Amino acid sequence: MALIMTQQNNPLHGITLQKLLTELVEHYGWEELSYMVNINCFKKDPSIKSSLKFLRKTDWARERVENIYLKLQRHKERNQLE
Repeated sequence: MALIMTQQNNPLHGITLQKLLTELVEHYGWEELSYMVNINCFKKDPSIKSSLKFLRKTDWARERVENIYLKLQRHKERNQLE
């Protein structure tokens, strides 16, 4: 969708883990994720659905993934005032 959402509304004001990790694979990739999170998962059978389930069981890894998305946010276009 080239049509960008030019609205003052925030359609990303509450992103879930599933969507979050997917965007990390889209904007970074499995390599960066596997390097920042010291585990053999993103470098083992690169699968979104599998990685999600792994983050559910290995909770601390999930918390790392969220922090990785925050790394993206502090480099991404910061929404200005109202």
